[PDB]
Amino acid sequence: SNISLTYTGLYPKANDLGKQYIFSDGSRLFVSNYSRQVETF
Amino acid sequence: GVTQEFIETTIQKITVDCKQYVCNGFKKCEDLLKEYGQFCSKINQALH
Ligand SMILES: *[C@@H]1O[C@H](CO)[C@@H](O)[C@H](O)[C@H]1NC(C)=O
Repeated sequence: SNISLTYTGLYPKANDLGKQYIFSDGSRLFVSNYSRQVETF
Repeated sequence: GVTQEFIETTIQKITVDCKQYVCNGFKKCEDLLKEYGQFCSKINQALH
């Protein structure tokens, strides 16, 4: 508390837009290509 | 008669990159040095 420390670890890059995932609502359902898109962990 | 006298007014101002000086940019060394507290920031502040 009340102290600024330098930490090395797993953090996101500053001003990173990332990837946006949008979901909708339906009978037949509406979806994107997300299930076939394989990202790298 | 002429008396010659030297009075210094400056010294060479030195700023040290503490992280590079101590660890030479090695991640293992930086991790081991982080156990010593906030040494590099204090050194930088003192020199500044
Ligand atoms: C949807 O994702 C696939 C991979 O799963 C990609 O090949 C395809 O171009 C994408 N379609 C777009 C972005 O419209």
